[PDB]
Amino acid sequence: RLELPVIPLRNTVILPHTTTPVDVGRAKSKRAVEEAMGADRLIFLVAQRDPEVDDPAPDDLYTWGVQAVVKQAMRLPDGTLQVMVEARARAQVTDYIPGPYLRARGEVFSEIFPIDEAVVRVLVEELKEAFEKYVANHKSLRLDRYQLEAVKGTSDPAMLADTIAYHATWTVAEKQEILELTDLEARLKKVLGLLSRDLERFELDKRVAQRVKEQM
Amino acid sequence: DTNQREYYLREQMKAIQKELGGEDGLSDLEALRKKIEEVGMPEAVKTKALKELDRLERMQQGSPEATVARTYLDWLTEVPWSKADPEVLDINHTRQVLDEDHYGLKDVKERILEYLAVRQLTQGLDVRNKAPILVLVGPPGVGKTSLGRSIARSMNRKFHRISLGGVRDEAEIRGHRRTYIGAMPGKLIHAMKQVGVINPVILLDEIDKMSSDWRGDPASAMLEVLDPEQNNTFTDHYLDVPYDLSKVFFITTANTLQTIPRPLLDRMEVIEIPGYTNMEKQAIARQY
Amino acid sequence: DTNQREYYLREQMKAIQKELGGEDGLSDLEALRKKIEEVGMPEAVKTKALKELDRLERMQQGSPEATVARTY
Amino acid sequence: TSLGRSIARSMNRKFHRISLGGVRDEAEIRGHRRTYIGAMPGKLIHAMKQVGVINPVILLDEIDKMSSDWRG
Amino acid sequence: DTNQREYYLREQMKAIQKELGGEDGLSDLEALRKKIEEVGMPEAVKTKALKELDRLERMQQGSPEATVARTY
Amino acid sequence: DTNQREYYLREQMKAIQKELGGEDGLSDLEALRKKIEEVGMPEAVKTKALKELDRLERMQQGSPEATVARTY
Amino acid sequence: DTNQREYYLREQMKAIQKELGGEDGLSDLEALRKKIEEVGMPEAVKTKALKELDRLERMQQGSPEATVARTY
Amino acid sequence: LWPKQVRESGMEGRIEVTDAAILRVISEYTREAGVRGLERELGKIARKGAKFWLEGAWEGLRTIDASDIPTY
Repeated sequence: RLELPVIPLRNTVILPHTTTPVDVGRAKSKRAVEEAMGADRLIFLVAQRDPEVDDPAPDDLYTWGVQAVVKQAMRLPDGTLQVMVEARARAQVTDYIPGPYLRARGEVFSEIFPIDEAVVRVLVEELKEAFEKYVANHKSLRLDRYQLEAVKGTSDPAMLADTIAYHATWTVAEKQEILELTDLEARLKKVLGLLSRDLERFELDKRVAQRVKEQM
Repeated sequence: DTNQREYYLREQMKAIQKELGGEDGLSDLEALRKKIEEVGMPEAVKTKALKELDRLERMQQGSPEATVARTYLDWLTEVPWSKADPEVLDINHTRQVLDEDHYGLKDVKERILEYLAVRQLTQGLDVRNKAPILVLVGPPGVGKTSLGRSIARSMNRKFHRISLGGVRDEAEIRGHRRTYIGAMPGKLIHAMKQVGVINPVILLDEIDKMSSDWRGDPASAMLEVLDPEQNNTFTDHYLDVPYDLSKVFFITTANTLQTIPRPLLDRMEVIEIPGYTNMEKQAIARQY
Repeated sequence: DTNQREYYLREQMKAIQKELGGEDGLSDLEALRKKIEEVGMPEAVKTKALKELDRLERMQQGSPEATVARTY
Repeated sequence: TSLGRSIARSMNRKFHRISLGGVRDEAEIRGHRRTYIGAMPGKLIHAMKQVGVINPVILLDEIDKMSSDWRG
Repeated sequence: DTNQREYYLREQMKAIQKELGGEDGLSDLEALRKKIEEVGMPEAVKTKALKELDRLERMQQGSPEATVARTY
Repeated sequence: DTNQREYYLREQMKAIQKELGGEDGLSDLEALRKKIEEVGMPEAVKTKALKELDRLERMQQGSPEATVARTY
Repeated sequence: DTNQREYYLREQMKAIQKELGGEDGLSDLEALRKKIEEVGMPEAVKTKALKELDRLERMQQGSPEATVARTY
Repeated sequence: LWPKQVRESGMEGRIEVTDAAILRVISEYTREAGVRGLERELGKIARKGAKFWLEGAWEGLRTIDASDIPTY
């Protein structure tokens, strides 16, 4: 809501309920960063992969989005703008004006907490077991896993899917899809199928590796 | 998910094969491998493409192994399978096209009308031939390529020449073992590689002057090709699955009715090509 | 060190042309393998078939043993 | 080659002459295979690059002496 | 030990073989990167030149594919 | 100094070339090619002679006429 | 002692050829080597049988000196 | 023969060939010690029949006799 300059993400993935530093150094987007922080500290984030330009193009952005209310007002126009913002509720895309600047509405800025908890924490515990067995095969591709174990009290399933879906790197663009999705059960079963194909190709890699050692 | 992993392994083999091998056509090799599923081609052909696909992944030298695999994929996806010209169903339209060639002289053009009149009357719930290709014979300048040109107009097909003067080997007919580069098929697979249809015409040239004087008989493989179902089982030394050469129409030019090899004197029908009159030739130099 | 890496990756070539060869390296090998265990033939001739059986499960660009053995 | 020099002058162009005598292969007619360094093109490309105009004159010497042993 | 020695001999072969001359200088890349654009080729020849222009600039002396592309 | 470094290099070239089966032992078709060029003859002799050098290497020497060509 | 040594070669070579390409050599090498030294034979047989006992343990395709040995 | 020839052309139910016709054929168009010449001549009748029918159907029943001979 409250139409903003739009910050085209192609190198930073924010978290709901957690601060994340934004790294924008592109010339036609850092002016949007400055004007959005001057827009009562509200930043509108839509990713792109349609060919990477510094323009807020309506043809390069998707129809999915996420909000960002700013938690630290700092800009550094001598390089990459160091600013730490936070999402508390994700959004979608409603408007398209050819930029600069693209003026668009997201959604409201508020906290979301789950109503049901039983099937919610069942699928949360399945997803946490899936990450904790995947991160064992991700030991060669090392990423620290204490970052999930300190946020276990947050029982928001879409936020934890935004966390674990961030804590596994299969494709940044599909992580931009999941990070901007409205639906939670869709992104949860999506991350389950992704950990499925990941651990299955891990085991195929072990099969080929033993095949190679035996051929040796 | 499993296909994500399998085509992920294909992306791994692309990532490795753009690091080693003969690589100025190896992305082209990757396109032809992609063109396996894109050229409509049979499942025996798709399976021999699985064979050469498991002969791919040349994670070794650019020494001929990657190159010969590229050539195999080339000769796969560029000799057309499953693509064809919509033929004419008429000898009346064919006569309409032969109204224009050299006037057609009304001697052999009616013979071609006979042979197509029975073959626009193809019955047996198929297209059986059990028949020759109706070979031709005359001096070389007269309208060999021209008459075959007009017939390819008539069917709305294409016409093409491959030659056999001074050929003596089935090694010149069939290719060899693709185990080094410089291995190619013989002529005929390239002649098909020229057109983009599984129903073209081929004009065999001067075949009575294919005189075998080394190992192998070319006349053997050629009487195999001339047989109307053995062509459908015909393959060379370079290739695995025989190309369906029953859907392909043929025609042949020679000059001598006596130095033709002997099993080729069956499965044949001679039409002796004329040595034209002055007045018709004059009319051609006037009008065309 | 280079040719070491070269052998490493052409082993990857062979094992990834394999892809869990219980199916097979290419699946038609166990389709002609069952012509051993499903065709009624004499014991010495099927015995040299069973001795050729242990030499099976090879590709084409790798070992060309089943290349002749299937035909045999 | 006298005739050729005055051809290029009389065309106001550039004359260049190379030999195709004794050629057996696509080594000097076409280039060598692209899988190695030490592939160098046909002599025709040499005649192109060594001369400077889009409309040159190329002379091919001893063309009755080109035959086949390998590379077609 | 003897076959390991014959191995070592056949690689000392190539190590001596790459001696006697060495390539340096890296302003030739800037020169040819100009002369692609500074020799106005048609879209056939400018397309193949832009291909070699995109292929290079990672190595042009190293891998055996970019060396013959550099001479190309 | 250039001749001396190339002398070190050709030194080790002959050192490795020695211990590799003696340059194919100077095999038969090598020396047959030699002897025609090792005797000074009229030139068309050398022509038809390297011709018949190339006319071999395709039979099995059970051939009762190409062997007569080897005699010639 | 020579017969005990040929027994040891007879045992070890069939124990290994029974697992390998000696299955394509059918392991009749050290089965018919039992006819060399493990049947009461004259010294004519022992002499010829040594002359083709040395021809044991061979390659099995391409003019084999193993099959004609066991036949001998 | 003639059922195979109407199987070759495809004039099934179209053709009446009587047998004075066959007498005229063997007495005039084949003098050999076989059946092959009868295949050839009845093939000529079959082809000329397919021509006369696809240009236009005059009837459904076509009497070939000893009087329509040099037309087929």
